[PDB]
Order: sequence, then structure tokens, then C-alpha cells
Amino acid sequence: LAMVDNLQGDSGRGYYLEMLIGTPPQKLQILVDTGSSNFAVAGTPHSYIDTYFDTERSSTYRSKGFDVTVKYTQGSWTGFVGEDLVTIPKGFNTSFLVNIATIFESENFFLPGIKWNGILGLAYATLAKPSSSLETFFDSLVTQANIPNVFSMQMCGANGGSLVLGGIEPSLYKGDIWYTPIKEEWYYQIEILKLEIGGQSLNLDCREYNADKAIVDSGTTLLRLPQKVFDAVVEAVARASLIPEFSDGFWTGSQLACWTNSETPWSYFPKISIYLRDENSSRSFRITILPQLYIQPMMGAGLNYECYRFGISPSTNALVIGATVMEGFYVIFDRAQKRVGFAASPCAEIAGAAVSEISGPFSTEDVASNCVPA
Ligand SMILES: Cc1cccc(CNC[C@@H](O)[C@H](Cc2ccccc2)NC(=O)C2=Cc3ccccc3Oc3ccccc32)c1
Repeated sequence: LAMVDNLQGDSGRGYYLEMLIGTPPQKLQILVDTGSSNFAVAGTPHSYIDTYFDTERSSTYRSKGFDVTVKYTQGSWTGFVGEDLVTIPKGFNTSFLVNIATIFESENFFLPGIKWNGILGLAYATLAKPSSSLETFFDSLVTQANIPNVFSMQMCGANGGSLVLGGIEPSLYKGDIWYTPIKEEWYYQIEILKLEIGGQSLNLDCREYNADKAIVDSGTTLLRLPQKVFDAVVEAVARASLIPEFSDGFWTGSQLACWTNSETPWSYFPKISIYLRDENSSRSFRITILPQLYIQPMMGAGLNYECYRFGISPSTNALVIGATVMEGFYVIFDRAQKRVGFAASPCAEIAGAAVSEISGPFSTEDVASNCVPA
């Protein structure tokens, strides 16, 4: 497990792992996505990629005989399903056989500036298309590499990250690691209890946060909250610093705000906290991100030091704990013990200052019981 620094990328276009495919090997850059379950790579040249996997040049590729199509929150692709040997340079140097989708048609999938050309779904089989029978990349890796049915991830950006496949790397986190039970095994679903802002809880039927699901998803850039909650939050974040002028367009994500001074506008925003039920019902723990993680900066340009985008987006049906939140912790996907753990991530510092916090346990016995509506 010296898979440390095995990921390149950032909150902007995602984190990617480098893997070698076929025989001889073809070098590809895969986007790590805990929010889905298919392995797919560019099967033809395309607008924003400079390489793709050519099945005709791999003597170890076998065609499975059918096409498959996946549609994510936004974007989709269609490709031929097949098999081939894969080698993950840093980590496992003994190739294994995995299913593989070769994209021959995509729409809003590859965006400008991405450095990857394939996506690795680390979710459950249920989510796999065409069906729960097209064994997951990880499912294979587990059997063939005979490793523990576990994997943890750490994103650094504010450098790359680490996708430790099959265990937990203790050098990546200081402090205790809290675990929350995985409610449904499809997306990595967990139950959120409260949502604090500047210490002020939102005071909303906790079922609100869990309707109809709250998932941990590296494959999603922002922290997406279902509408009603998004509003509550925005209103909150605003009230706690009505002084600055960030137009409603900023909140929508339509625009970016640019600062002309050397001083960052962080000291003016509140902290945001999410409470998750601990494995011990009666208690809960809470993860927290400071504004450096949700008032994300972009290249300066012009007479501006930099411009910032809002790291929070409104959702229709789902609470997605994406990159903006994971960027602050070391997430452990303990599929074996049906639980997800979080730990304060060291690399998540800015000027020697912690940008995320985690603490517990707090009493749950007072509010809730089960916040996941049936
Ligand atoms: C099977 C399925 C169907 C619906 C929902 C899910 C839940 N997770 C979504 C990720 O798998 C997907 C990964 C991905 C990565 C690169 C290109 C396409 C897809 N990202 C997203 O759909 C996604 C969602 C949203 C939605 C609103 C705001 C930010 C944001 O995050 C980003 C950011 C960049 C690219 C896709 C993406 C899964």
C-alpha cells in the first residue's frame, strides 16, 4: 500500500489514476468515480482528449458482444463492452482481467481541460449497466488481487491525491477516524442528521437532507444539496456576511466573483458542518469544511488576484457529498463492514492552517431516529 500520491488532478475536473491497458500496454488516465460502477475509456479520438484505447492493438482484448450506455447526472456515453488485462502501475504490478466499456459516442462527458480519458466506477454492482451482472472493476480486483474488500481516498487541492485500493494508509491521516453505516448498497449512501452553518443548525425535518438519498461521491465536483436545503444554506451563508456583494448569480454558479485585493474574502464566511450518525445510534459525529473549501479560487487574470466560484450547488433529488467536501478528509469506503469512515486530512491545509475539522461524538438521542424516508 505505497499507492500514495497515485492520483493527479483537482476539485475542478476530477482526480485521475493512471492505468495500463491491454497487450502491449496502452497508457490511460482514469477518472476515479465513487458515484458509479462502470469502467470506460475513450474508444475513438475526441474533442478534449489526446489519446484513447484502441482495441484493435491489444492481443488480450476479447469482445463481449454487446454495447452499453450510461447516463450520469449530466453527460453520457455509449460503448462496446469487452474484457482485457489491466495493470495499475503504482500499486499492483500483476495484471488482472476486468470488463471494459469502449466509448464510441459520448455527449457532455469529456469537457475542456480534463486530463483524463476514462472513468472508473467504484460503486456497487447494483448500479452497473447494463446490469448488476457486469462485474465491477473493484469486484474483479478484489478477487484476483485477493485483497480486502476496502479502499480509501484522499484528495489534495486548494498536488493530487491517493487511491489506496484494499486498505487504509495511516500516514494519510492524523486523529481518529469516524465511521458511518452505509444505508443502501448502490451509491455509497449514508444518513445525514443535521446541517450546521456558522454553528446555527438549519432546523429542518432531517428527512429533508436524506430525501431521497445522501451519497459520498468523488465523481461529483460540488457539494450538491436538494433545493429546499440549498436555499436555507445560501440564505444562511449570506446573512452571516451580508456585507460583501456576491450576486445571486454567484450562488447559481452562473458567475464567478473576482477579488482585486491581496486579502482573501474567507474570514467573512461561516463554517459549514454536516452531522452523520455514528455506528452507535445514540451518538453522531460531525465533519466540517471552512470557507477555503467552498469559496474556491480560480486563476487570477487581469488586474484581479483571483476569482472564486461557489462550491455548493442545488439538486433536484439527492444530497451529494462531492469533491468540495471530500477534499477536506480522508474517506474510507469499508465495503466489507458496510460503513464509510472519515478522518481529518493533513494535506488539506492552507498556510499551515487546517481547512477542515471533524469531532464527536454528539448526542443524537434528542432528535431524529431514522432520517432516511421510506
Ligand atoms: C449512474 C449515475 C446516474 C446519475 C447520478 C450518479 C451519481 N454520481 C455521478 C457521478 O457518477 C458522475 C461522474 C462523471 C464524471 C465526469 C463526466 C461525467 C460523469 N458525475 C456527475 O454526473 C456530475 C454531477 C454534477 C451535477 C451538478 C454540479 C456538479 C457536478 O459534478 C460534476 C463535475 C464535472 C463532470 C460531471 C459531474 C450516477
